[PDB]
Amino acid sequence: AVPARRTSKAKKAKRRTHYKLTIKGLNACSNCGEMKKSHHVCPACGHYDGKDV
Amino acid sequence: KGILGKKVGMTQIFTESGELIPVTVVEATPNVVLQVKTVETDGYEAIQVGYQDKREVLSNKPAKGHVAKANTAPKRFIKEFKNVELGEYEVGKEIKVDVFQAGDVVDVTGTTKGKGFQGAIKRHGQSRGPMSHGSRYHRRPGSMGPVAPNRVFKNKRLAGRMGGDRVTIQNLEVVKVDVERNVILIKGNIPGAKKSLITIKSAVKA
Amino acid sequence: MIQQESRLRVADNSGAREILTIKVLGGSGRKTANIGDVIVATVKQATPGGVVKKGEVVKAVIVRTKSGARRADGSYIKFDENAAVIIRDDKSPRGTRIFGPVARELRENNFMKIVSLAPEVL
Amino acid sequence: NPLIQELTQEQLRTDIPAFRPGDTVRVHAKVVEGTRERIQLFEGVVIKRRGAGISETYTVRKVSNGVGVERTFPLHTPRVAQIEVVRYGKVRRAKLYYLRALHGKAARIKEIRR
Amino acid sequence: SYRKLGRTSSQRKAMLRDITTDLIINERIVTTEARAKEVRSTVEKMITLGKRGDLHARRQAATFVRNEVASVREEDESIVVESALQKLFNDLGPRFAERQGGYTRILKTEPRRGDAAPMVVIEFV
RNA sequence: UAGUGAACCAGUACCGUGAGGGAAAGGUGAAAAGCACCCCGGAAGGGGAGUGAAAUAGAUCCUGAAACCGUGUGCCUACAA
RNA sequence: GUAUGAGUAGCGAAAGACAGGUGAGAAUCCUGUCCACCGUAUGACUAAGGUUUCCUGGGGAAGGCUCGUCCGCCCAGGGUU
RNA sequence: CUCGUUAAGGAACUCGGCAAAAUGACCCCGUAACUUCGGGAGAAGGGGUGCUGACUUCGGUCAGCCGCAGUGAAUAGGCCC
RNA sequence: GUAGCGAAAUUCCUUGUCGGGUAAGUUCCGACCCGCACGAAAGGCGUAACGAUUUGGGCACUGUCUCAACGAGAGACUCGG
RNA sequence: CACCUCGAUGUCGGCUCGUCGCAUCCUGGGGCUGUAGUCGGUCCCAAGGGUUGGGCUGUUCGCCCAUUAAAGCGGCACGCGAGCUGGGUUCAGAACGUCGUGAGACAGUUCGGUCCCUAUCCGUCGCGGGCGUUGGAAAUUUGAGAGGAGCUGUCCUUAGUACGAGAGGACCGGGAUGGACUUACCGCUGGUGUACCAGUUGUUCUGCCAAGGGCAUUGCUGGGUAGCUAUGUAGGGAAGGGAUAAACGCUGAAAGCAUCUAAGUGUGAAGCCCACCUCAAGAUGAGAUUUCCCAUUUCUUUAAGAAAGUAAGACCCCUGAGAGAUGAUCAGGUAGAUAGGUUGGAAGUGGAAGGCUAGUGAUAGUUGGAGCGGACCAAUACUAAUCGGUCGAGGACUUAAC
Ligand SMILES: [K+]
Ligand SMILES: [K+]
Ligand SMILES: [K+]
Ligand SMILES: [K+]
Ligand SMILES: [K+]
Ligand SMILES: [K+]
Ligand SMILES: [K+]
Ligand SMILES: [K+]
Ligand SMILES: [K+]
Ligand SMILES: [K+]
Ligand SMILES: [K+]
Ligand SMILES: [K+]
Ligand SMILES: [K+]
Ligand SMILES: [K+]
Ligand SMILES: [K+]
Ligand SMILES: [K+]
Ligand SMILES: [K+]
Ligand SMILES: [K+]
Ligand SMILES: [K+]
Ligand SMILES: [K+]
Ligand SMILES: [K+]
Ligand SMILES: [K+]
Ligand SMILES: [K+]
Ligand SMILES: [K+]
Ligand SMILES: [K+]
Ligand SMILES: [K+]
Ligand SMILES: [K+]
Ligand SMILES: [K+]
Ligand SMILES: [K+]
Ligand SMILES: [K+]
Ligand SMILES: [Mg+2]
Ligand SMILES: [Mg+2]
Ligand SMILES: [Mg+2]
Ligand SMILES: [Mg+2]
Ligand SMILES: [Mg+2]
Ligand SMILES: [Mg+2]
Ligand SMILES: [Mg+2]
Ligand SMILES: [Mg+2]
Ligand SMILES: [Mg+2]
Ligand SMILES: [Mg+2]
Ligand SMILES: [Mg+2]
Ligand SMILES: [Mg+2]
Ligand SMILES: [Mg+2]
Ligand SMILES: [Mg+2]
Ligand SMILES: [Mg+2]
Ligand SMILES: [Mg+2]
Ligand SMILES: [Mg+2]
Ligand SMILES: [Mg+2]
Ligand SMILES: [Mg+2]
Ligand SMILES: [Mg+2]
Ligand SMILES: [Mg+2]
Ligand SMILES: [Mg+2]
Ligand SMILES: [Mg+2]
Ligand SMILES: [Mg+2]
Ligand SMILES: [Mg+2]
Ligand SMILES: [Mg+2]
Ligand SMILES: [Mg+2]
Ligand SMILES: [Mg+2]
Ligand SMILES: [Mg+2]
Ligand SMILES: [Mg+2]
Ligand SMILES: [Mg+2]
Ligand SMILES: [Mg+2]
Ligand SMILES: [Mg+2]
Ligand SMILES: [Mg+2]
Ligand SMILES: [Mg+2]
Ligand SMILES: [Mg+2]
Ligand SMILES: [Mg+2]
Ligand SMILES: [Mg+2]
Ligand SMILES: [Mg+2]
Ligand SMILES: [Mg+2]
Ligand SMILES: [Mg+2]
Ligand SMILES: [Zn+2]
Repeated sequence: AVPARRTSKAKKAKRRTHYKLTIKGLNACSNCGEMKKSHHVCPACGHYDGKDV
Repeated sequence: KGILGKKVGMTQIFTESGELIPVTVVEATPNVVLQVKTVETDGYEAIQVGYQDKREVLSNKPAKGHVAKANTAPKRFIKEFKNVELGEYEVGKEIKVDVFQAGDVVDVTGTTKGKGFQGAIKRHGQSRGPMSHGSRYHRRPGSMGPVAPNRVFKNKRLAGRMGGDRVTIQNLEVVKVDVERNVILIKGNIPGAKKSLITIKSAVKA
Repeated sequence: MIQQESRLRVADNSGAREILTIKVLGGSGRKTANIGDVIVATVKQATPGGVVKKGEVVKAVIVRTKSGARRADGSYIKFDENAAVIIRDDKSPRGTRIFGPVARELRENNFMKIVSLAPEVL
Repeated sequence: NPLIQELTQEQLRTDIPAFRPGDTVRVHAKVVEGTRERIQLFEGVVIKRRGAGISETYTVRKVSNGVGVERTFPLHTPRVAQIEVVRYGKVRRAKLYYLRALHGKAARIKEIRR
Repeated sequence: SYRKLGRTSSQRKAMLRDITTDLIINERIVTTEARAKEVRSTVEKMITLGKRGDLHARRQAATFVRNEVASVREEDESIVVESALQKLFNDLGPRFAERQGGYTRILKTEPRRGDAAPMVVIEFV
């Protein structure tokens, strides 16, 4: 099977509506104040839950 | 008559005369009537019933306010029973398993276990194609239809999500009722996974 | 679970030794027959001097099967072989003697004569 | 599970002797041919035990009139008046399914006298 | 249940033994999320055997723990080599005699560059 | 894309066992004066600072169309064939 | 020349794990340990053919179906008695 | 797609037993029609196989032991009219 | 047109008729002979042995099927390249 | 006939999946009968459901065997090859009969012979996101509409009664139990069960013995938990209304009679609408009920203004399964049993290792229903669900009544 008709710019853009990246779970790190991912170790200060690790 | 409970599991019971019958154990902690609906206010007659007390942290201010009328803890399940005598029920009233008696005929409603994405063979019990003799057609859903419509008729059954449907089994028998343990033993097997909600009602056909 | 083309031993001296199933009577689409059911069968191997002889289309009742029966009390019975008895239209066995044990399910099916002749009813 | 066990604990029987697969047992199984009731003895070797609690069952095999026969009984069925251990056999496994193929001498089980 | 980790049964078993022994030796390692969430149970069961300490538990563990050098010292002017199994029963068992399970913890870290595989640090407490 | 196949290291590269077939590819600026130095970056590449009449002439370098891709938004659009 | 299909098919038979090191950057490079694979071969020699692909030191544009600090690649020397 | 298992039945599948299953090593017994007298023939159909003692003429035999199963895995004809 | 063979790799009528085999056989085998349109080196008839040859029957065997169920792996699915 | 298609619309049969027509094969209702009864014949209404398993042949067809209540007839590109098969018919080989002087050919046969395509759009089956539904939220709901289901045997009784000379043998009515189909579920019977238990061969490794690991289809072999499952179990098509079809009426004239019809009134089918099951307010006609939050701040403007903190609430994130391709759903996040571990069990396996005893030994007994024990059960914060962040109202107007 092959495309009977080429896809127009508008239809192509509509389909890609949901083809987007997302960034979730960022919040300030308690120890150093930098942004970190919740439930992850802070890459900057290497502290999690207020302790160095 | 009706009650809400949880599908505890299945076992078997020896009746008098020693016959062995499979039973489903359904627990029903006393349900509570949370609201009474009437023709005047809602246009139809029914009683709202709550079941399975819920931890407070899991409840909402609106939900707590809703159950305050009945003066009970938040309930995990809420369902409306129709075809009952409103005069016999009032907000805050309790419903216990003893509402039924052994040998009662009931309809049991549950939510069937989910199977997820399933093919046509399992989902609709269609026939496979031959597995040999050069066949390259084993578990496929058959022809989609004739040429003329230039389309596929609705209800051409195909693969999809199976289970998770509301199913009622009719004319089950209340084998035993244990008020102390809030248990009803119903002959047979009923839809749903263990710990799921189950609705018992007096059989409509009867 | 006896179906078409399934072969059974013969549990009597009617003359046939091994029969082959032609039909499972009792329904339009019925697929399988179990103990106490009647079948149409053909004799595939017969005793040289017997009454019933090879190639004859006969009726028979299944008296024991590998997949046996479930009793109301929750017990089960299973045998080591599938055997049938050739019978007349009135359920009377064609032979004079029955060999091997027989399942009690025949009584309620009203094969009383076979039950009496059976060396043992289980 | 605990709830189910409590409910079925009542009907659990108590006079069941301690037997295991490989022992010869005699089962006094009640039978009814109409109004009249009778005890028919099914004696044979225990081939299989499975299940738990009220659901437990056991299978007994005997060769009667040259044909092998297996009867499966609920362990706690009231229709079995008595279970009697005739002998204790020496076996090396829980399920004796191999015995089905064997005949006569090959099926013999050494007694142990527990 | 248990995770397949995209390996056949024997391959998954061999990899789990490797990682669990590596954790026994090093006491702290970096792996993927899934490997860590399986290794936690396996290594904690190994520690249970070590706590028991009898010969039966020793042999049961030997079935699983790899035959590797946990550490090497020089004692009395002689080199002393301690295997993974010996370290388990001599050090890790006595250390956790008091804890009732939960001998390991998992800390989530950044995803791996090559695959964006979520990475974790699994370490004894 | 013309003019020799070939304005340029062309009967070359490339293709084929071989005979043989056979391309693509021109233009900074008047003059390299071809961006010293500084800044981000491992570099690439940029932003300043400079050269220049002009750097959106920076070497993919004159002009720089259209397809195609993207940023911004004045109006419209989630009961419609 | 650039689209559409589409961020889709595919990424070409098989086991890798972890620690340490290197480095701007490491699943992929180095070292170590265990594990695994071939073993009338997936080992060791040779003829043809290839024609520098060999070694040493650098590099990470392009090539490598990912990555790359690495390579039968690029750069500079050297090697066949 | 590749592979393992499968109750009861056992070719009812199908154009067709296609595919799969089954047979498979060694030792022993035994082996038909027909025949160009060579064959047919590994026809067919059966039996034995592990371990430990004792004795062996060294191939056995006798005794004992274990398992569901002893060419205990891999590699080995399905046969007949 | 002899011998031999003959509804045949040849027979249209044709699933010829009869018999065997099957519960049931347009196929198969035996026989018959009105050979549409066999026939003697473009050989006739037969033939042990042979055949990944074509054809029919039987035993064994089985997921071929009644009628599908479960499990392992690769892809598919989600994420990064 | 030659109007579309020869810059390609794939041809028989089978399989998979059906759907439609009714000129109805069965079941339902009914009239006439050369209908005594049991059977029937013919015609009328009726398409709700059902309407088979084989032998032969490539077959369709047909014959045969054996069943069934019945084994309906047709249309849908003689439905269905980007869904399958490829046995037949149309390629190249070869052969027979036959025709031809011949190459070759069929007015015929016979053996063998490559079935490609990653789904863009609509369509179909499932699942999300957005926004709407006019303040913002959490639940429970009505049902416009829609889908599903719809079959049927045999036996007992009524009753050996009605009918019949006998043979034979009922309607109506009441019970029992099946077939096929189907909705669920794993307690039982079984299947599977590659991180469960055990036996066992070969080789290799842990230095050796002992005890184990690797590989050999999970090495093989015997069992087997959860889960998923049928052939296993339970249940369903029960009763009953409303309007009708054919048909039968009652009353009744036109037309003194007659007449089911004109007015008027009734019976009457597995059929139609309900009844039973499921989906269902995107039903933009966006419904209803209960509960919760509260009228904040700043600037523009009489603006249904703008933005910014919030409330009730929701989500991100994290631990998960009864859920699952991913989203989603649901159980939880220390206001904690969500998962892992740990402790104690259970299923399951079948008597661990290390010893001791007996035996020359293989091995057996014993310590001991032992040891092991994925998913199952119950406890237990030991580990991890930390800390946090984001979004989220202030409710327009007109006119009735108050
Ligand atoms: K310029
Ligand atoms: K624009
Ligand atoms: K392209
Ligand atoms: K594209
Ligand atoms: K390098
Ligand atoms: K079949
Ligand atoms: K032969
Ligand atoms: K043996
Ligand atoms: K061989
Ligand atoms: K002839
Ligand atoms: K001829
Ligand atoms: K015949
Ligand atoms: K031949
Ligand atoms: K050949
Ligand atoms: K299979
Ligand atoms: K054409
Ligand atoms: K009639
Ligand atoms: K109909
Ligand atoms: K056929
Ligand atoms: K055929
Ligand atoms: K049709
Ligand atoms: K095709
Ligand atoms: K098409
Ligand atoms: K389209
Ligand atoms: K070994
Ligand atoms: K090895
Ligand atoms: K099993
Ligand atoms: K709404
Ligand atoms: K022991
Ligand atoms: K045990
Ligand atoms: Mg089928
Ligand atoms: Mg149309
Ligand atoms: Mg047990
Ligand atoms: Mg393996
Ligand atoms: Mg290691
Ligand atoms: Mg040119
Ligand atoms: Mg310009
Ligand atoms: Mg330019
Ligand atoms: Mg509209
Ligand atoms: Mg609009
Ligand atoms: Mg696509
Ligand atoms: Mg590769
Ligand atoms: Mg070799
Ligand atoms: Mg080199
Ligand atoms: Mg180098
Ligand atoms: Mg690259
Ligand atoms: Mg099977
Ligand atoms: Mg079997
Ligand atoms: Mg057939
Ligand atoms: Mg067929
Ligand atoms: Mg074959
Ligand atoms: Mg072997
Ligand atoms: Mg013939
Ligand atoms: Mg004939
Ligand atoms: Mg000739
Ligand atoms: Mg001649
Ligand atoms: Mg010749
Ligand atoms: Mg991707
Ligand atoms: Mg014309
Ligand atoms: Mg065209
Ligand atoms: Mg009609
Ligand atoms: Mg046949
Ligand atoms: Mg067609
Ligand atoms: Mg098509
Ligand atoms: Mg001629
Ligand atoms: Mg012709
Ligand atoms: Mg061939
Ligand atoms: Mg089960
Ligand atoms: Mg269970
Ligand atoms: Mg040893
Ligand atoms: Mg719990
Ligand atoms: Zn920090």
